[PDB]
Amino acid sequence: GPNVAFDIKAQAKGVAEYGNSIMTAKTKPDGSFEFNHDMIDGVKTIGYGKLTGKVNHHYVANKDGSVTAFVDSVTLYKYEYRNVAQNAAVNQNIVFRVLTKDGRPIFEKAHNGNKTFAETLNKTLQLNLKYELKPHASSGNVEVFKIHDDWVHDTHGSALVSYVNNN
Amino acid sequence: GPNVAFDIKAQASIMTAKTKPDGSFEFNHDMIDGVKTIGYGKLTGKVNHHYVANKDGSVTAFVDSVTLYKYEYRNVAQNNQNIVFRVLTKDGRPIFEKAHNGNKTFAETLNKTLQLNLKYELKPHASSGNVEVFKIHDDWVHDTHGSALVSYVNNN
Repeated sequence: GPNVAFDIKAQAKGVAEYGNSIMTAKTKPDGSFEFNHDMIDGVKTIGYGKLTGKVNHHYVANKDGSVTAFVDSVTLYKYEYRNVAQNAAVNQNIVFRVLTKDGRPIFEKAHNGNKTFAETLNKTLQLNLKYELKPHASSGNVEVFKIHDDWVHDTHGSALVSYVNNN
Repeated sequence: GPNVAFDIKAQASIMTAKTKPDGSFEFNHDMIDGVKTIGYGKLTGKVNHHYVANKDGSVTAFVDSVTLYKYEYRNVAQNNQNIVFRVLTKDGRPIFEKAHNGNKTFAETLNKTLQLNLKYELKPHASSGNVEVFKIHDDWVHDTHGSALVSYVNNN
Protein backbone atom coordinates (compact mmCIF):
# COMPACT_ATOMS: atom_id res chain seq x y z
CA GLY A 1 0.00 0.00 0.00
CA PRO A 2 0.90 3.66 -0.29
CA ASN A 3 4.15 5.24 1.14
CA VAL A 4 3.41 8.90 0.52
CA ALA A 5 4.68 11.95 2.37
CA PHE A 6 2.04 14.72 2.43
CA ASP A 7 2.72 18.30 3.38
CA ILE A 8 1.16 21.68 3.25
CA LYS A 9 2.92 24.98 3.58
CA ALA A 10 2.57 28.72 3.00
CA GLN A 11 4.84 30.89 1.01
CA ALA A 12 4.66 34.64 0.49
CA LYS A 13 4.54 36.11 -3.05
CA GLY A 14 8.11 37.35 -3.68
CA VAL A 15 10.10 37.44 -6.99
CA ALA A 16 12.45 35.68 -3.85
CA GLU A 17 12.14 31.88 -3.85
CA TYR A 18 15.12 32.01 -1.42
CA GLY A 19 12.89 29.89 0.95
CA ASN A 20 12.88 32.26 3.94
CA SER A 21 9.06 33.04 3.98
CA ILE A 22 8.07 29.32 4.02
CA MET A 23 5.91 28.19 7.03
CA THR A 24 5.31 24.49 7.36
CA ALA A 25 2.01 23.59 8.83
CA LYS A 26 1.46 21.10 11.54
CA THR A 27 -0.23 18.19 9.59
CA LYS A 28 -1.49 14.65 9.88
CA PRO A 29 -1.46 12.08 7.10
CA ASP A 30 -5.24 12.17 6.73
CA GLY A 31 -4.83 15.82 5.45
CA SER A 32 -5.54 17.65 8.69
CA PHE A 33 -3.64 20.83 9.10
CA GLU A 34 -3.06 23.86 11.14
CA PHE A 35 -1.11 27.04 10.34
CA ASN A 36 0.03 29.25 13.26
CA HIS A 37 1.27 32.81 12.76
CA ASP A 38 2.78 35.44 15.13
CA MET A 39 1.36 38.94 14.65
CA ILE A 40 3.96 41.75 15.06
CA ASP A 41 3.12 45.47 15.63
CA GLY A 42 6.18 45.71 14.95
CA VAL A 43 7.91 46.41 18.28
CA LYS A 44 6.59 43.00 19.57
CA THR A 45 4.05 40.18 19.25
CA ILE A 46 0.47 41.40 19.80
CA GLY A 47 -1.16 38.05 18.96
CA TYR A 48 -1.31 34.59 17.39
CA GLY A 49 -3.49 33.58 14.42
CA LYS A 50 -4.44 30.01 13.67
CA LEU A 51 -6.05 28.65 10.50
CA THR A 52 -7.31 25.04 10.69
CA GLY A 53 -8.46 22.87 7.87
CA LYS A 54 -8.21 19.55 6.06
CA VAL A 55 -7.09 18.44 2.63
CA ASN A 56 -9.34 15.68 1.34
CA HIS A 57 -7.16 13.26 -0.48
CA HIS A 58 -6.78 9.55 -1.15
CA TYR A 59 -4.14 7.29 -2.58
CA VAL A 60 -4.14 4.21 -4.86
CA ALA A 61 -0.98 1.98 -4.74
CA ASN A 62 0.03 0.22 -8.03
CA LYS A 63 2.01 -3.07 -8.42
CA ASP A 64 5.14 -1.32 -9.82
CA GLY A 65 5.50 0.90 -6.73
CA SER A 66 3.95 4.00 -8.26
CA VAL A 67 0.98 5.62 -6.57
CA THR A 68 -1.95 7.87 -7.66
CA ALA A 69 -2.73 10.71 -5.32
CA PHE A 70 -6.22 12.23 -5.63
CA VAL A 71 -6.50 15.69 -4.19
CA ASP A 72 -10.28 16.06 -4.14
CA SER A 73 -10.78 19.25 -2.20
CA VAL A 74 -9.64 21.31 0.75
CA THR A 75 -11.76 22.37 3.68
CA LEU A 76 -11.17 25.35 5.90
CA TYR A 77 -12.59 24.98 9.43
CA LYS A 78 -11.63 27.93 11.58
CA TYR A 79 -9.69 31.10 11.86
CA GLU A 80 -8.77 32.06 15.37
CA TYR A 81 -6.89 34.99 16.81
CA ARG A 82 -5.58 35.22 20.34
CA ASN A 83 -4.67 38.72 21.50
CA VAL A 84 -1.73 38.81 23.88
CA ALA A 85 -0.64 42.53 24.02
CA GLN A 86 -2.00 45.98 23.02
CA ASN A 87 -1.27 47.11 19.44
CA ALA A 88 1.29 50.00 19.62
CA ALA A 89 0.73 50.72 15.87
CA VAL A 90 -2.65 52.02 17.17
CA ASN A 91 -3.89 53.60 13.87
CA GLN A 92 -3.17 50.43 11.83
CA ASN A 93 -5.62 47.59 11.27
CA ILE A 94 -5.24 44.01 10.21
CA VAL A 95 -7.05 42.28 7.40
CA PHE A 96 -6.96 38.52 7.02
CA ARG A 97 -8.31 36.93 3.85
CA VAL A 98 -8.56 33.51 2.33
CA LEU A 99 -9.14 33.17 -1.37
CA THR A 100 -9.42 30.40 -3.88
CA LYS A 101 -6.57 29.51 -6.22
CA ASP A 102 -8.36 31.61 -8.82
CA GLY A 103 -8.29 34.85 -6.73
CA ARG A 104 -11.87 34.69 -5.42
CA PRO A 105 -12.21 35.73 -1.76
CA ILE A 106 -14.07 33.41 0.58
CA PHE A 107 -13.30 34.87 3.98
CA GLU A 108 -12.33 38.31 5.15
CA LYS A 109 -11.80 39.66 8.61
CA ALA A 110 -10.70 43.15 9.44
CA HIS A 111 -9.71 43.80 13.07
CA ASN A 112 -7.39 45.89 15.29
CA GLY A 113 -5.52 42.94 16.79
CA ASN A 114 -6.53 43.69 20.44
CA LYS A 115 -9.55 41.28 20.75
CA THR A 116 -9.49 37.50 20.86
CA PHE A 117 -11.96 35.74 18.54
CA ALA A 118 -12.83 32.68 16.52
CA GLU A 119 -14.59 32.59 13.20
CA THR A 120 -16.04 29.52 11.65
CA LEU A 121 -15.67 29.08 7.92
CA ASN A 122 -16.45 25.42 7.15
CA LYS A 123 -15.74 26.07 3.46
CA THR A 124 -14.80 23.31 1.06
CA LEU A 125 -13.08 24.33 -2.15
CA GLN A 126 -13.08 21.69 -4.91
CA LEU A 127 -9.73 20.89 -6.52
CA ASN A 128 -10.12 17.52 -8.31
CA LEU A 129 -6.46 17.08 -8.93
CA LYS A 130 -4.66 13.82 -9.66
CA TYR A 131 -0.88 13.14 -9.52
CA GLU A 132 0.44 9.98 -10.99
CA LEU A 133 3.57 9.40 -8.91
CA LYS A 134 6.38 7.10 -9.84
CA PRO A 135 8.85 5.96 -7.16
CA HIS A 136 10.55 9.06 -5.79
CA ALA A 137 8.28 11.39 -7.77
CA SER A 138 6.95 14.56 -6.24
CA SER A 139 3.91 16.61 -7.13
CA GLY A 140 5.92 19.67 -6.23
CA ASN A 141 4.13 22.69 -4.78
CA VAL A 142 0.46 22.84 -5.74
CA GLU A 143 -1.48 25.98 -4.73
CA VAL A 144 -4.78 25.05 -3.10
CA PHE A 145 -5.77 28.47 -1.75
CA LYS A 146 -4.40 31.95 -1.14
CA ILE A 147 -3.92 33.97 2.01
CA HIS A 148 -3.69 37.72 2.73
CA ASP A 149 -2.48 38.99 6.06
CA ASP A 150 -2.22 42.73 5.68
CA TRP A 151 -1.54 45.82 7.82
CA VAL A 152 -3.80 48.76 6.79
CA HIS A 153 -3.09 52.41 7.71
CA ASP A 154 -6.05 54.59 6.68
CA THR A 155 -5.67 58.39 7.09
CA HIS A 156 -9.28 59.39 6.13
CA GLY A 157 -9.73 63.19 6.12
CA SER A 158 -11.78 66.06 4.90
CA ALA A 159 -11.25 69.47 3.47
CA LEU A 160 -13.13 72.14 5.41
CA VAL A 161 -13.59 75.70 4.29
CA SER A 162 -14.66 78.56 6.54
CA TYR A 163 -15.77 82.13 6.13
CA VAL A 164 -15.96 84.83 8.82
CA ASN A 165 -17.48 88.35 8.29
CA ASN A 166 -15.02 90.59 10.13
CA ASN A 167 -17.37 93.60 9.94
CA GLY B 1 -17.04 96.59 0.29
CA PRO B 2 -16.75 92.98 1.48
CA ASN B 3 -14.30 92.16 4.62
CA VAL B 4 -14.35 88.33 4.81
CA ALA B 5 -11.67 85.91 5.94
CA PHE B 6 -11.53 82.64 3.95
CA ASP B 7 -9.87 79.55 5.31
CA ILE B 8 -9.48 75.92 4.30
CA LYS B 9 -8.14 73.11 6.55
CA ALA B 10 -7.92 69.25 6.74
CA GLN B 11 -9.31 67.29 9.74
CA ALA B 12 -10.18 63.69 10.64
CA SER B 13 -0.60 63.79 8.41
CA ILE B 14 -2.55 66.14 6.07
CA MET B 15 -1.07 69.70 6.48
CA THR B 16 -3.29 72.57 5.47
CA ALA B 17 -1.81 75.79 3.97
CA LYS B 18 -0.89 77.21 1.49
CA THR B 19 -3.96 79.39 0.88
CA LYS B 20 -4.72 82.58 -1.01
CA PRO B 21 -7.87 84.72 -0.60
CA ASP B 22 -9.01 84.00 -4.13
CA GLY B 23 -9.47 80.39 -2.93
CA SER B 24 -6.39 78.63 -4.24
CA PHE B 25 -4.87 76.11 -1.96
CA GLU B 26 -2.59 73.24 -1.64
CA PHE B 27 -2.49 70.24 0.62
CA ASN B 28 0.81 68.58 1.49
CA HIS B 29 1.25 65.24 3.09
CA ASP B 30 4.21 63.11 4.03
CA MET B 31 4.36 59.30 3.60
CA ILE B 32 6.27 57.99 6.62
CA ASP B 33 7.39 54.27 6.33
CA GLY B 34 9.19 53.94 9.68
CA VAL B 35 10.41 57.27 10.93
CA LYS B 36 12.23 57.82 7.61
CA THR B 37 9.90 59.80 5.30
CA ILE B 38 9.61 58.12 1.81
CA GLY B 39 8.04 60.91 -0.25
CA TYR B 40 5.72 63.93 -0.37
CA GLY B 41 2.26 64.30 -1.81
CA LYS B 42 0.64 67.45 -2.97
CA LEU B 43 -2.88 68.20 -3.98
CA THR B 44 -3.68 71.61 -5.56
CA GLY B 45 -6.93 73.25 -6.25
CA LYS B 46 -9.13 76.23 -5.84
CA VAL B 47 -12.30 77.07 -4.10
CA ASN B 48 -14.64 79.12 -6.29
CA HIS B 49 -16.29 81.77 -4.18
CA HIS B 50 -17.34 85.38 -4.26
CA TYR B 51 -18.79 87.95 -1.86
CA VAL B 52 -21.71 90.39 -2.10
CA ALA B 53 -21.73 93.43 0.28
CA ASN B 54 -25.04 94.45 1.73
CA LYS B 55 -25.73 98.00 3.11
CA ASP B 56 -26.21 96.25 6.55
CA GLY B 57 -22.60 95.40 7.36
CA SER B 58 -23.72 91.89 6.32
CA VAL B 59 -22.20 89.93 3.46
CA THR B 60 -23.18 86.94 1.41
CA ALA B 61 -20.40 84.44 0.73
CA PHE B 62 -21.29 82.29 -2.29
CA VAL B 63 -19.30 79.07 -2.31
CA ASP B 64 -19.97 77.98 -5.88
CA SER B 65 -17.71 75.02 -6.44
CA VAL B 66 -14.22 73.67 -5.76
CA THR B 67 -11.80 72.82 -8.55
CA LEU B 68 -9.12 70.18 -8.16
CA TYR B 69 -6.14 70.66 -10.46
CA LYS B 70 -3.40 68.11 -9.86
CA TYR B 71 -2.02 65.48 -7.53
CA GLU B 72 1.76 65.23 -7.43
CA TYR B 73 3.93 62.77 -5.69
CA ARG B 74 7.68 63.11 -5.13
CA ASN B 75 9.73 60.03 -4.05
CA VAL B 76 12.78 61.01 -1.94
CA ALA B 77 13.90 57.56 -0.62
CA GLN B 78 14.06 54.46 -2.84
CA ASN B 79 13.31 50.93 -1.61
CA ASN B 80 5.43 45.18 -0.67
CA GLN B 81 3.62 48.50 -0.40
CA ASN B 82 0.38 49.55 -1.92
CA ILE B 83 -0.33 53.27 -1.34
CA VAL B 84 -3.54 54.79 -2.53
CA PHE B 85 -4.50 58.40 -2.71
CA ARG B 86 -8.16 59.18 -3.28
CA VAL B 87 -10.30 62.24 -3.49
CA LEU B 88 -14.07 62.04 -3.06
CA THR B 89 -16.92 64.47 -3.11
CA LYS B 90 -18.46 65.63 0.16
CA ASP B 91 -21.28 63.11 -0.66
CA GLY B 92 -18.81 60.10 -0.91
CA ARG B 93 -18.42 59.62 -4.68
CA PRO B 94 -14.73 58.97 -5.64
CA ILE B 95 -13.46 61.30 -8.31
CA PHE B 96 -9.82 60.34 -8.36
CA GLU B 97 -7.86 57.34 -7.30
CA LYS B 98 -4.22 56.58 -7.64
CA ALA B 99 -2.57 53.37 -6.46
CA HIS B 100 1.17 53.29 -6.43
CA ASN B 101 4.09 51.70 -4.65
CA GLY B 102 5.83 54.96 -3.70
CA ASN B 103 9.08 54.50 -5.67
CA LYS B 104 8.28 56.79 -8.64
CA THR B 105 7.76 60.52 -8.79
CA PHE B 106 4.64 61.51 -10.79
CA ALA B 107 1.88 64.01 -11.46
CA GLU B 108 -1.74 63.33 -12.24
CA THR B 109 -4.08 65.93 -13.56
CA LEU B 110 -7.60 65.91 -12.17
CA ASN B 111 -9.21 69.11 -13.52
CA LYS B 112 -12.41 68.31 -11.71
CA THR B 113 -14.86 70.93 -10.66
CA LEU B 114 -17.19 69.79 -7.78
CA GLN B 115 -20.30 71.88 -7.63
CA LEU B 116 -21.13 73.11 -4.17
CA ASN B 117 -23.69 75.82 -4.75
CA LEU B 118 -23.62 76.96 -1.17
CA LYS B 119 -24.48 80.34 0.19
CA TYR B 120 -23.73 81.83 3.69
CA GLU B 121 -25.57 85.01 4.65
CA LEU B 122 -23.17 86.50 7.15
CA LYS B 123 -24.23 89.17 9.60
CA PRO B 124 -21.48 91.13 11.31
CA HIS B 125 -19.10 88.61 13.03
CA ALA B 126 -21.12 85.66 11.67
CA SER B 127 -19.28 82.56 10.53
CA SER B 128 -20.11 79.77 8.13
CA GLY B 129 -18.51 77.27 10.44
CA ASN B 130 -16.65 74.31 8.99
CA VAL B 131 -18.04 73.32 5.64
CA GLU B 132 -16.83 70.07 4.13
CA VAL B 133 -16.03 70.50 0.45
CA PHE B 134 -14.45 67.14 -0.37
CA LYS B 135 -12.86 64.11 1.22
CA ILE B 136 -9.35 62.59 0.99
CA HIS B 137 -8.01 59.03 1.74
CA ASP B 138 -4.28 58.57 2.04
CA ASP B 139 -4.16 54.83 2.65
CA TRP B 140 -1.20 52.62 3.06
CA VAL B 141 -1.23 48.81 2.96
CA HIS B 142 1.67 46.55 3.90
CA ASP B 143 0.86 43.34 1.93
CA THR B 144 1.87 39.82 2.97
CA HIS B 145 0.11 37.83 0.30
CA GLY B 146 0.74 34.14 -0.36
CA SER B 147 -0.37 30.69 -1.26
CA ALA B 148 -1.01 27.52 0.70
CA LEU B 149 0.88 24.78 -1.24
CA VAL B 150 0.39 21.07 -0.78
CA SER B 151 2.93 18.48 -1.90
CA TYR B 152 3.03 14.74 -2.28
CA VAL B 153 6.14 12.59 -2.53
CA ASN B 154 6.18 8.90 -3.32
CA ASN B 155 8.88 7.62 -0.96
CA ASN B 156 9.19 4.25 -2.67
